Amino acid sequence: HNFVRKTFFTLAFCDFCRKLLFQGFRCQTCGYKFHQRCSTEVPLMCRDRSSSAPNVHDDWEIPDGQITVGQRIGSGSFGTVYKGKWHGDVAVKMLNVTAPTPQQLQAFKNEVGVLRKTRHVNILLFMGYSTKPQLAIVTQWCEGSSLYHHLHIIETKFEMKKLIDIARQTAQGMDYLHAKSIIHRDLKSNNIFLHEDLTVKIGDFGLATVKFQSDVYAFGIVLYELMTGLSKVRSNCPKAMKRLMAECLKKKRDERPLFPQILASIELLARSLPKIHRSASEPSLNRAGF
Amino acid sequence: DKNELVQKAKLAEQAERYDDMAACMKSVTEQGAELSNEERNLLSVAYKNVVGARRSSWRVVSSIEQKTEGAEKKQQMAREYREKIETELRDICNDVLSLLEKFLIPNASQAESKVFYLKMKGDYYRYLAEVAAGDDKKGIVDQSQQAYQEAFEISKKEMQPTHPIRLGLALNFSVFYYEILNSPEKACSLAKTAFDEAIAELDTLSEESYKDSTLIMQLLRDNLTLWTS
Amino acid sequence: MDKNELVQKAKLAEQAERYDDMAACMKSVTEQGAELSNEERNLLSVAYKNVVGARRSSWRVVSSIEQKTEEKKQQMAREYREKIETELRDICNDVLSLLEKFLIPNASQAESKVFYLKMKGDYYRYLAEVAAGDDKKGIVDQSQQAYQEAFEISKKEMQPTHPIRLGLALNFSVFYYEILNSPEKACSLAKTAFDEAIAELDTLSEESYKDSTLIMQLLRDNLTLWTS
Ligand SMILES: O=C(c1c(F)ccc(NS(=O)(=O)N2CC[C@H](F)C2)c1F)c1c[nH]c2ncc(-c3cnc(C4CC4)nc3)cc12
Repeated sequence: HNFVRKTFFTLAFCDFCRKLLFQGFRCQTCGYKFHQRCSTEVPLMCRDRSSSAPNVHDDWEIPDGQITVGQRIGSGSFGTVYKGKWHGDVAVKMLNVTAPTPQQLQAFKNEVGVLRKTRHVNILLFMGYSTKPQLAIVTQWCEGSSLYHHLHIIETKFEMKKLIDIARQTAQGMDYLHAKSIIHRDLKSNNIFLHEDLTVKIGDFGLATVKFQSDVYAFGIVLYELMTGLSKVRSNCPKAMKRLMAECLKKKRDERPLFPQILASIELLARSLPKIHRSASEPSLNRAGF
Repeated sequence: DKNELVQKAKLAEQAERYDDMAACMKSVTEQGAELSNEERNLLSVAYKNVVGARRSSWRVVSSIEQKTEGAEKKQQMAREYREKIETELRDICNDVLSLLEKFLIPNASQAESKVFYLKMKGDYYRYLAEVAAGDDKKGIVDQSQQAYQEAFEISKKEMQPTHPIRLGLALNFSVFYYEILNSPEKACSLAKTAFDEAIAELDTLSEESYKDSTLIMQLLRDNLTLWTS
Repeated sequence: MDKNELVQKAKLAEQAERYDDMAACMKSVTEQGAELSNEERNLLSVAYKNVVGARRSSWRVVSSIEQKTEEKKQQMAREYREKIETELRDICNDVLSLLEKFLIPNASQAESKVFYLKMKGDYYRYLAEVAAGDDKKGIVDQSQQAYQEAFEISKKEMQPTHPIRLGLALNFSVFYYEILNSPEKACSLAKTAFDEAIAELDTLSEESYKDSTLIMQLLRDNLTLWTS
């Protein structure tokens, strides 16, 4: 391994201390980076000073029956999947429990009070709910086909730039949800769908009362399906793609990098491939050591 | 709102040529009219990056001095090269502060611009402090102390502990006394007080708010860990 | 000025970046006709590589946007791209003229003779991408003449495993492939260089054992990428 001096802008973090990295070292091999202060613990394997400010760049309830319901689309863990239409294009989930319990009845009021504010771009926007005959949830219908269908039924392989950008936009979704102190259990492509322009939409985040590292672990398997449709990934793609997957699938929790770091890292992985897309030149002599 | 130049600043940032970005974005201020948040937001990005190189460059060079003892001709050039940076660095600080105090603040209307512009003026005075020593350092730091005061004056009355601009002030203003007045406990209580308010404003979470909120608070919490250790 | 004086200054500008002054330091070494040792030679090559390293990265991204703008914007972005390449042409004109007029005429030693010519080919290859038409052909041709001439001395006086000789092996091979679109013609050429190094691996020494393999992995990674 050979290392050269470098100053990082925007957002960058250490790889050993796993904290903010402004000015440090970078490795031409496997893109390894580390602080000088944290260099004392860095192996050959692939007076601290403070920092500062970084630059940055009940009417919902609806009656029953009026909706022109469609065909069953799937089967969830705690409900039935359907699509309807009522003054607009929506879809409704037919939940399980016929007679709501008193515990979830009032929790139904607060669960609506919580889900009414989560308005992320890469999540399927909440549209409504109902409990008049039985518990039910209304979720926006995707004006197209889901993620799982595209990559497994009527195969339409996407652009690698599109493929990673899908992961990039997917990264934007789960990261914000964790900022709401929300830990997810059923994060998988079976619950991921593609909207207009095949934009990523993530659902199955409801039932805050009736029902992060594990979420990244689940997110790790999701990104595996993208580049596979570990070593099976394309060699022509930036090698830092393999590194990102490797850290996200660690068995230990805190060893797995958290979502906030990955958003900046994914941006880096989407820059090396276009900036350097050709046969490699020659690297110069190393000028550092420990 | 002459987008002809606005897109040019965007290109340079994409092209990483931050020297080009500053010159064009400077001409944006020459219009005199009030600037939107996006139009104003870029100006903080550009001049920050240019100063970012110098503070990286100056500290390493000064580290070689007060090091490698037992040499005359080695350190003679090193002193010249170190003080060669200062004249370059003083140009930016003289130029930028000559622009804030003339155009932006005197024409700023809302609390959004008034708090943001005063905070920026305070931050750049901080970087000028590391260079001078003693009275020369005193002649500058005593100017910045009033800046972080008046900036902290309007922000208390107008905008919430969740507002993006105010929260950033809670970070650097704490460091100001910590690294230029050397009062840990004094800085310890000041920033930690504003930290609790940010936790209290969790209900005010927005898609714009959540990114900055956690980002600074995480780093705000980190300072307590290392300082009091 | 003094040679020992400027060597120290370069070893400082090698830190804290500011490569513009670092290149200006090594240039003053040349004008007095003083030869460069093995270490004194590295700084000149290291410094000038990074200065043109920035512009190429800046140009490649800017070109991508211009070919993705479909319309006054397309007019403006195209104007900006043509501005960057003008800066590049100045640097290449300076660097090779410095070799041709001062450094190359005084070159005596065998190893240094290879190094001067290898730099001539590389700092002409970058000028090709801007050029089109007969301008591209001439730049491709002229760089090939220096590249070909450099390869002559490689076989006469240098071992099959020499870091500088292997350095010319990688770049000259790339020149035919990347620019002149002669993949197998270049692939056959590059394939020869790889076997020379592995033929006499015993001849290596700990000073350059891994140093030679630095290129060898790149050649292997080039070979694997090109083979498919
Ligand atoms: O399956 C659901 C669903 C569900 F049944 C129950 C719950 C949730 N989530 S939630 O309600 O818990 N959650 C919290 C608030 C917000 F409501 C989200 C769901 F997302 C869908 C919702 N909308 C959809 N649009 C399109 C598709 C679809 C289209 N095409 C295909 C293949 C042919 C290509 N397959 C599937 C599926 C759904």
